[PDB]
Amino acid sequence: GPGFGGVFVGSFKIINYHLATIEERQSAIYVDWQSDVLVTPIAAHGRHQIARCKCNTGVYYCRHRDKSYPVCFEGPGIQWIEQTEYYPARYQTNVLLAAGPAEAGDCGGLLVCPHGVIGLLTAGGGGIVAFTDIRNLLWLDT
Ligand SMILES: [Zn+2]
Repeated sequence: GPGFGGVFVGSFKIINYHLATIEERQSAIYVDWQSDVLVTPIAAHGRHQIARCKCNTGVYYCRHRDKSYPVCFEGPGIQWIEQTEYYPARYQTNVLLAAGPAEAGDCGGLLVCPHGVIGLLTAGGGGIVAFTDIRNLLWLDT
């Protein structure tokens, strides 16, 4: 709904690795540190659907500005070394790159297209924003 609390698909929740809790991590069915993503069970009926597409455009929510921004982004791929307070200087996987506002508190924002959710806002700054492509996790739908 609001578009920042991660993706809720079926009885499962998809969120960023650095924003997840230990309890969620201890029950997680899927974990990727490189992609900065977990898929963990939750006792709820998720209303989200993962996008089974190859869209190069989408719309993502910026929390600190409270607005939806459209953007054309680069396909998934390995990304440059960048350091955060949560992670060391490392190359992330399944990264979607675009231009737009992004702040420290905006991590977890949803990028979507007409097919569903494509990724979660991973990091950004200086007018460049990155997302974790979750199109590979569509097996969750079942
Ligand atoms: Zn699409």
